[PDB]
Amino acid sequence: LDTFQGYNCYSSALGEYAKQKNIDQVENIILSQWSFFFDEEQFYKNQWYTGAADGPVDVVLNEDLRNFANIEVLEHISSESQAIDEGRKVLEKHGLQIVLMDFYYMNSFNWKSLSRFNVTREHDPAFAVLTQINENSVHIIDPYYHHEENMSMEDFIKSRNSMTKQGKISFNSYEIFSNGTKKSNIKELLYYRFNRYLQEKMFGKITQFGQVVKKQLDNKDRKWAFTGYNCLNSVVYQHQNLINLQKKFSLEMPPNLQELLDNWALIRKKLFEYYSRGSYNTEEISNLICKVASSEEQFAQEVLKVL
Repeated sequence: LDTFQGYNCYSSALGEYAKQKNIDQVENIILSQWSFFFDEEQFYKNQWYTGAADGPVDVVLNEDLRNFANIEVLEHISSESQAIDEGRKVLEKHGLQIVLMDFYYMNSFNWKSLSRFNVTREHDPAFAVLTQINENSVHIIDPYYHHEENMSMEDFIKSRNSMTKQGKISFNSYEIFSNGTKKSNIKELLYYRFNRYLQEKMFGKITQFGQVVKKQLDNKDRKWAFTGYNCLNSVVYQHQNLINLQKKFSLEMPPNLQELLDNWALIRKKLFEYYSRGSYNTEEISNLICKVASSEEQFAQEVLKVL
């Protein structure tokens, strides 16, 4: 499908809704995001430990939407008794509902496309856009993986009341609400993001990630490298989103943005090859990560000068 990518599952679903429903500011606020996080405690629990933002809900993006556009994302929790009824209300009014779903019941990405046939089923939370409720089935879009699927009403309910690695889903839905919006120019959005990036030393978290990778030289459990590969797609998307902004608004950018994207793509490739091919190149992957950290710090400083 040709769905709004965003930079993660949450921002994808928000931007897809906002695009289809013609809600102003949301898309540009998502596409202008510039962030990196690392959590060493999440690393050793093999939870989602790095990338653009923590999840499943991107609280920093919710703060940005509130601060820049006065847009609130309201969390609706429901019971099995009311969840579908409320769904039918939301569909017959707005046409779409953003739902939290157990990805275990969603076949969004084909791992066989990357020659990975041992497709481990995991109870992870993800965001879908509900488009149709029938008697014995529903239709949902996964805008992050550009996938649609039809799901039995039984499986849809299971996916929305499921215990996951990140806690129990309770028919959670997300409403994009605004009682008095505001307009932000794309330069203002980027200026704030890149100032915040440097002030919070988010480049420093790339260094920390690289240091922890270095120390996995004796770790027989390579699951961290698979988790990392998936986590870092969010950073690649942010890089591509900024290139797409540069084109659209004819912005002044430092000249090595494509080079930075290519570096992140190479890091992802080496992490996936390490996970699956059983190489002993944790030092190589560590050095690429620590190098891109320095380059991202310089890039962020240069953006503020030329923007």
